[PDB]
Amino acid sequence: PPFEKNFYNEHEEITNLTPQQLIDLRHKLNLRVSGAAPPRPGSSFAHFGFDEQLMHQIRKSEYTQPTPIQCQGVPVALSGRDMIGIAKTGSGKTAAFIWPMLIHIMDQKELEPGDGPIAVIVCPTRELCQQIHAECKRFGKAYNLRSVAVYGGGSMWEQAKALQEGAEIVVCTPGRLIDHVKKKATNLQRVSYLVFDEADRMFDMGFEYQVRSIASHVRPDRQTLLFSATFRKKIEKLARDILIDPIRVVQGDIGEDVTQIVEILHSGPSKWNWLTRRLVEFTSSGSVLLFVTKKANAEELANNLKQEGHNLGLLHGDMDQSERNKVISDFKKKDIPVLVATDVAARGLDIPSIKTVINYDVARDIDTHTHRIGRTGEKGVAYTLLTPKDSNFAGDLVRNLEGANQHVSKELLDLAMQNAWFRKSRF
Amino acid sequence: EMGKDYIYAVTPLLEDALMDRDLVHRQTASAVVQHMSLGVYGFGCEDSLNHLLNYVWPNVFETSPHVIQAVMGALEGLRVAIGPCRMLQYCLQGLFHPARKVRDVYWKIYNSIYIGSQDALIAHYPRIYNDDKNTYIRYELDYIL
Amino acid sequence: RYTIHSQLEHLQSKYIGTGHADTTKWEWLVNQHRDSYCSYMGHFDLLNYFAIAENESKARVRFNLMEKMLQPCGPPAD
Amino acid sequence: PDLIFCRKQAGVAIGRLCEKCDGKCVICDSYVRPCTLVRICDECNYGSYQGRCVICGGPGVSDAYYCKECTIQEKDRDGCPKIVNLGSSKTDL
Ligand SMILES: [Zn+2]
Ligand SMILES: [Zn+2]
Ligand SMILES: [Zn+2]
Repeated sequence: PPFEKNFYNEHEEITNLTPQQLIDLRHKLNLRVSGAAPPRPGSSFAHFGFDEQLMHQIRKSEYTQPTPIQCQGVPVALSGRDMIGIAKTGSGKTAAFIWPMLIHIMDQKELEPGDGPIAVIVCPTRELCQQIHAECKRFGKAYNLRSVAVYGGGSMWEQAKALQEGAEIVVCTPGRLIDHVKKKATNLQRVSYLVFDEADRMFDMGFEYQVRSIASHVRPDRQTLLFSATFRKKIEKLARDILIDPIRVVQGDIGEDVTQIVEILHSGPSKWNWLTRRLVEFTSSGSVLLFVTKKANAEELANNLKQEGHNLGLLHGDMDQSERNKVISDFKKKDIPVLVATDVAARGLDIPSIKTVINYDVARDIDTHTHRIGRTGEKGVAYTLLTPKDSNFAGDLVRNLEGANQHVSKELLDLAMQNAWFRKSRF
Repeated sequence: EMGKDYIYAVTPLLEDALMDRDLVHRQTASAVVQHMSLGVYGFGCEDSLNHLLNYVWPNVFETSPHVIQAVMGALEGLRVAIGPCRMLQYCLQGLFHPARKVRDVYWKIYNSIYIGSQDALIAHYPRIYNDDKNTYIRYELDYIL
Repeated sequence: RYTIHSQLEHLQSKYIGTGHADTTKWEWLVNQHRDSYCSYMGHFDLLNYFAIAENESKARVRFNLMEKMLQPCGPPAD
Repeated sequence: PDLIFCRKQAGVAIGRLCEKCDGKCVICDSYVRPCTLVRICDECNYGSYQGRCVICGGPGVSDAYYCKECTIQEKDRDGCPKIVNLGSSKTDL
């Protein structure tokens, strides 16, 4: 069944901000925001456009004015966008995802007998479950919404009974939710708003498989919000897998991006002319690192560059250690300005003098892409060469660039938009 | 031992560095924690070092050799500074985890804590109950005078 | 293949009382009881404590602790 | 690297260092606070090996020490710390 996600009407005070004022507002809120077309933050409850019933509960809070994560997160969530909130306890983040949840639920048909929850909030612990549940019942009273908490360490049978009475909101720990679903105490068929809170803690406590299973069994066009106190590769990979074009919202003191240039060329063989026209200018800025995936391709490129007159090294995975150390040392001491390497062989290349990284052959995946361009220096740039056969990777690259507030050319976007799974799921 | 007045000032930088994408950041920050903890020993900075242990521990699941070698050295220095009791309390979680990888890592950490300070652990072991066939309670320690 | 790091880990596995991922509860607790008895025999006031609590002589308590070191916790499984 | 430690029971012989690696810890390679004197085993101090460097094997001109951190962690209580070359033979490098 269809449902709405976007309930947001931007306040004129926010629409009227100049670009500089917007930049300074996010600085004032100590927020770093990225992603495609993020909504502007607000600074007051009036900017959120909450009705009198919700404001009544908010005024009996415990809140004024909104917290920074609320200022930016509420417009993201009200706009129907997915979100990664990198923020700590208890920065008001729970209300940041609860208030829009209530609005989202209020738009839908009421629960019929047999209906599962409309919103699910997944938590690492019984303790957090109970706190979040308490907040859901407090604010949810504005609209007489029902919340049930199901967590490990709690009565399986009382939880089953509460789920059977019906609830718009289920707050849970992952394994216990999955258990009740398999037992048909509840079901996920009406879930359209899905929150993973303290996702880093959930991974640390062993729940990644359960988190992924829940995401896999909820409709893919859901709205999904993910919160973590830290960003680590595991959670970033998770976000790529279970979110669609999220807005990334980072509280400033908890965070602390490489310049990417993407060119779309005619075909694989035309990469050679591209490179020979540019390689001397690149070496004039510093050392140049070219990546390929396959040993054979590394070899062919390096041999062609040698015949071209370039002073370069080659690094592939079948090199012994001494062989390997010579090339890397030569590159470090700037004896050779150019190095061709495969991904598997590239350990040891965190070299400050690298001012150009070139993804000559496309990375296997976006994780590998990120690892590659991390070798770049600032003054340093990472070029990526695509051809029209790279449209799937292009979609992943667009999303990577957007999360890094890097330029997405029209050409690159058009290439990514060739595929329906991108072109639709696209926010 | 002069560094005992300056652990609180440095902890936020180390908290940022121990949660970082660059592996060299985490390796060098663990080196810092190790030298701090061994340099202040017997002066009472257990609060600061417990706080830092909370940030060192998530890095024990590290596949990189030099990084895991830095993390183990930081853990052995924190053993001296904090006590084998707190280390054993952190380690008892995964000794009998279902996952063989978790079991591998935790038994490495436990074997370090056991070879260093084997005799101090007699006071810190938890109480394990008798099953049908085997007696696991230590009764002399339950004697009352 | 001969490194210092793999020599350290192999010498750790030779120290009695050390375990691995296939160590059982029975083995772990037998190690605990054996070095508990050795430590009672080493520390003089713990032994004084036990000898006062159970109204025995210290030589008798030491002999009993020695006899209990051969099979603490009962026999193994399987 | 085919390098291990000797790790045999050390006796009354005292370890030496050449002038290159002179003030280092034979365990962690540090220069801060040499604390405890190094003992080696009787086999590693014999014949043509008498008085050679513990770390590299060159001619020794001073005594070898454990640093204060290694002493605190009780790293002086393992075996002989002489470095053994497994990739070669006795009269080799
Ligand atoms: Zn040392
Ligand atoms: Zn020796
Ligand atoms: Zn030497």
